[PDB]
Amino acid sequence: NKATIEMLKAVQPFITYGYPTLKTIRQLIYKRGYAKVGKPGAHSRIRLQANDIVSQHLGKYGIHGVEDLVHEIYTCGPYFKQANNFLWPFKLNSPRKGFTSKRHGYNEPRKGDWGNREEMINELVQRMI
Amino acid sequence: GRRPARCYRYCKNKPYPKSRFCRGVPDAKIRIYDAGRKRADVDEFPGVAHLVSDEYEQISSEALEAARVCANKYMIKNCGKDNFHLRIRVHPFHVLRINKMTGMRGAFGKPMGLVARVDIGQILMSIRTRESNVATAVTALRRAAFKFPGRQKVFVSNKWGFTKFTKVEYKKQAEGRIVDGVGAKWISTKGPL
Amino acid sequence: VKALKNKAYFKRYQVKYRRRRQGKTDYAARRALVLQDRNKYNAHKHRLVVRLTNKRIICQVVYSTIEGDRVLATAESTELPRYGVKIGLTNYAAAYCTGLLLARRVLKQLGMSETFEGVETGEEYHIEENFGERRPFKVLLDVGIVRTTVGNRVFGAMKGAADGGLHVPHGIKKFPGYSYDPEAHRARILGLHVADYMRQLKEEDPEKYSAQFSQYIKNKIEADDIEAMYKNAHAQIRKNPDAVRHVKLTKAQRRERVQQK
Amino acid sequence: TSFGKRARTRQKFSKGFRRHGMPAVSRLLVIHKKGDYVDIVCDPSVQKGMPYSYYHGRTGIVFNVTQRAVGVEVNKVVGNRVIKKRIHVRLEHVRKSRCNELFLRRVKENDAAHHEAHLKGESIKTKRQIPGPKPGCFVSGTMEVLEPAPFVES
Amino acid sequence: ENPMRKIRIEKLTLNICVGESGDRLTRAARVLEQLTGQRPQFSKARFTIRSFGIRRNEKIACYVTVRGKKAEDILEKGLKVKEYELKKKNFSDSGNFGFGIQEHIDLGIKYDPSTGIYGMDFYVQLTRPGNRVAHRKRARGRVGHSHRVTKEDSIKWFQQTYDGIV
Amino acid sequence: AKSKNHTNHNQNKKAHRNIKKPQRKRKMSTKGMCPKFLRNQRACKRGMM
RNA sequence: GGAUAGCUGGAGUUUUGUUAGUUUUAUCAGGUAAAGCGAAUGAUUAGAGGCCCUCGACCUAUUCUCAAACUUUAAAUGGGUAAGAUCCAGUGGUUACUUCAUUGAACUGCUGGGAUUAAUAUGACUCCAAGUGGGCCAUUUUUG
RNA sequence: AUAGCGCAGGUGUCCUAAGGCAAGCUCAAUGAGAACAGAAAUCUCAUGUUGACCAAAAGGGGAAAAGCUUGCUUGAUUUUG
RNA sequence: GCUGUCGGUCAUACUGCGUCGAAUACACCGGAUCCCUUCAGACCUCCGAAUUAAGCGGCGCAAGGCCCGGUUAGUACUUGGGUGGGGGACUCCCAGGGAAUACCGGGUGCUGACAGCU
Repeated sequence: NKATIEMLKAVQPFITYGYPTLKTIRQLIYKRGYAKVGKPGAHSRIRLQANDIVSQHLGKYGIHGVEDLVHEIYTCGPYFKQANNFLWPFKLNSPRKGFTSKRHGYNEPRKGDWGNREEMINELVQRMI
Repeated sequence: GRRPARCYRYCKNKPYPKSRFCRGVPDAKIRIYDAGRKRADVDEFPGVAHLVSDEYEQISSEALEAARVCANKYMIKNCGKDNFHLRIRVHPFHVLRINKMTGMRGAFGKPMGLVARVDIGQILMSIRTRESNVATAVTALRRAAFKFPGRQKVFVSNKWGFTKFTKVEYKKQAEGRIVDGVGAKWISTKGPL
Repeated sequence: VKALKNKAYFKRYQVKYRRRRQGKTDYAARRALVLQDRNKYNAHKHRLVVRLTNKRIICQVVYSTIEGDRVLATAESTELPRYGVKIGLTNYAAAYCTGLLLARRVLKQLGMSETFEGVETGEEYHIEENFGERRPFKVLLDVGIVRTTVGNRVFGAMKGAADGGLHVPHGIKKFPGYSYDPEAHRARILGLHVADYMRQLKEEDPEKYSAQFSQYIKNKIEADDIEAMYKNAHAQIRKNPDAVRHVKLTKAQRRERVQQK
Repeated sequence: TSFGKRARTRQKFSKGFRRHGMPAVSRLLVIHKKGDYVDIVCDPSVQKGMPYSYYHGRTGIVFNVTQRAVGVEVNKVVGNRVIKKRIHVRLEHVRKSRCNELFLRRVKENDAAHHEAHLKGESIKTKRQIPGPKPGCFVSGTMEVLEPAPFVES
Repeated sequence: ENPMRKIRIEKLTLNICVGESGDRLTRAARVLEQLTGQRPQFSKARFTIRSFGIRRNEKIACYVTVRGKKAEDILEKGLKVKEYELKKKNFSDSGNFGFGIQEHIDLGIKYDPSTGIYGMDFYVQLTRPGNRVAHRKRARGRVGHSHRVTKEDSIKWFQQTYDGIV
Repeated sequence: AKSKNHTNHNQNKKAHRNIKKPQRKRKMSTKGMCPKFLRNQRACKRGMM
């Protein structure tokens, strides 16, 4: 939104963000996809091994399979907020070839890291898997 | 015994000028700012060279007095008394404190003397003169730079006398918008009539 | 010398509102009248507005709103040629007759005519009367910037309203006859001081009696006849309500005019 | 330092420029029902009933209406907690708030929108939309070729 | 409105200014009483001077204001002392001229024992009709520049009326 | 042997550790309302019993 | 050195479409940074044009440079309030208050309309008591 | 909200009016005028956005007033929240 | 299209100077016996009815002022980041917000209630 952009201005130098693709979304939810399960208080963080976990929690909204998440995130459906907050945030390992220099922006000609890369976060995150 | 002027280089404090609150008046050493022929009209003396600071400083009143007496004496020998105007543009209004000799307590101090604050890109001196000269008038302000602290670039501007107008834009004079000494005044179509 | 009214004088210069500049409203006295507390919320404080112009006496009931003031019913002394009284429109008698003629057509508008007959002359009166019943219609008096002497015409029109049965709050102290004498006030309502001046002046002079009172000679009204009119006007009133260049130049047109000059 | 009812007021209580003289009469004819929002701005022209300096420019709820005053509940942080404080104030020093007036308009349209469906089966889900991303179209006009600028001193 | 634009004498004011308060002053007030037929007011000192020799609020001087029908008779007999002659200085910028006289003893009345000897200022005003508009309470305003009396307008009046020379 | 006169350091951090907001309640409290008004709310409430 | 509040622990409960050191939407308050002096106030350089000079006078239009205890104007960053189930509308009653008046006002009975009415995240009193009340440093702001 | 033996100053009072209310009036200053009279007395007109004055420091505020002048008075009273 | 009374915004509405205003109407204006006011019927008050000159209204002015926009300027300044630069004073890049005079293009009003008039 306009709201969620003006939040990200305040955080920029602790963050590297940008626009995903259908490859990197599929790779995240298959390889690193966990799902939060329980009442307010304790949710458990469960591994996505079968569709029956997804089915019971999001079967209100469509969204019976794991592949119907990938549509709802990539397209940004009407039920994005429900499907995103189902997913426990992803826990990526450190990138295989390293960062450049986390002081400086991805812009600047010192080739740093923080800030938003329009597309090139896809090349980063494919190494962090 | 006044201080060394390394003590009062930097603009550390807020301006503290001579007012009803300050009361201790030490009086300045420049009470003569303008020099050479003051009274020449604008149609004479088209050429010009400024002396411009690149550095954010204080400059003492004595250093301004020293520098104008340097520069106008170089004019008198080379190009005569009566083919130049030399303005000092900067004024010293900031008043400067000394504590002199339990160590503190009475730390706030009396007013020593006067000093002028100076920006980056700010104009200190300006010699207005004939286009014949100029090259002599630059070397008058290479001399006057040595009396100040820090560095000052010397800068031949493209402008007729002490005006806004470019010396291209002055001569297109004939049509008669322009008509006073040290100040070419623009006649407006604004009224009344 | 430096001379009057600099360029920088007009920069500083605040303006008074406009009806102070025009010289009409007192905004000091306006703020006192228009306030009606905040326990009342959205009641409307009515006020009688008596204004003495030349040749004419305007009389209005008015409440205030945010957009502007709002008139409930007007009255004029130029109406009174309807109800018997031909001439003498500016005087104290006509002021009483206007304030009475107003006060009926506040009540007739609301539908409150049979209640509040009031008290028909010149004796003192407030409305404490009528008990266990609907309270009389409250209305203040705004003089404006008429300077407030003993007598004047405005407290004529105040006493006209009190006869009519509008609840005006008033002390007695700025009536004529003051320590108070009621029958001296009766002389001013019925126009007896006007007749007594004509009675004094006619035996003295013909020339003053022609010069003044020329309309009285036309409309054929004698010194004896005056007290009959303003008495008989009242009964006529109380069976009655009311019953009906250069222009600007453009900037193309302005630079045209320069090259003429 | 020094503490007084009006310390450091100077600029804060200044009348304004060319704004001198008493309050106008139309601002004095505003009504304030209890259960209503008001911003407390104090004008130094009237010294009777002016609120304390801290409350100046604070929005809060009218709880009482005295005859020549308005009881406003405002709220105030004191380290660890907010506390709702009850301050009377003269009529001139209160403005009508305009903070609620989008929400007040909104409900009249929104409640009427839900009302009028009836048998079509409502479920409208009436909601503001925050202006995020734009969709795409072709665009075409006159062009200019720019380049970066060489330095000039002047 | 050529008939109503005619000049007329707006008012006449008379001012005796003395040393001290006492039987000096109240004697001099009785001169303006028997001349005019009106009791004077008494002015006071606004602040100390000391070289002349008065202090704050001493009650120094007196004056009186006369208007209409009486005011023509006092002015015509007053100018008979001066023999119908004044100066260029005497006429002000606003139009309202004036002059001085010594000796009320030779301006009617009688020299007396304890009335004594004084002079007076003798100041006039000249405006047209419609000068109500400045001074009235309701609906004030300036009398505008066309209607207002100049210096040179007042001289032409004084040449005709009373046969004066400037 | 001075010593520091005053400080606001670590005070925002202390306050935010716990800045409690009073719970909202239906029906406004009447403390400090007009006595004339609150007389007629008692006379009101009596008349419907 | 104490007392007092805060920070902390423990012991009990109440309780889950309510909370927020955040933004957005709409609305207010403010007089710092800069800017200003051919705008007031205060400081200030230069000449122009207004019985024989004469620098003066003062005025009129310009000009050089300024202000923690000057200001027409005026940012960024911060601060307030609001964004519905503790709501909205319709209609009757109570009242020593209020009104010229069932006119209002506040409180109440009933009858409709509406389930989360911006974004994102997320379950939210009472008692008893400890230690502590010498602080120091860094980036930016800043006083002697 | 915010410190220092930071900066510029102030208080331990004064007043039955300098309290209260209403009415009338407009102030400092400048300009041109009037016997004795001027650079300063008093009177008159014109202009006068506050440049005066409001007991006293400094700052807010004030023009048919909050200033000045007159009239009548004691709300500088009582009961406690 | 206008005039009056009570107003709203309170200079686009103020100030200066100059020309023109049908009809009501405001107004100047005539008088001092009573009501009432003073040195003074000028103000005020009362009783009147034998000229648009002013007030008042419209319009003009290469007018001042005021209001509005464009320049000035993505400049000054500034929030977050920097094992950036520089001996310091200060300055640059990245992610953001963003002024004010000077100076010339247009303006000089709009308006509610009530009673009347080509």
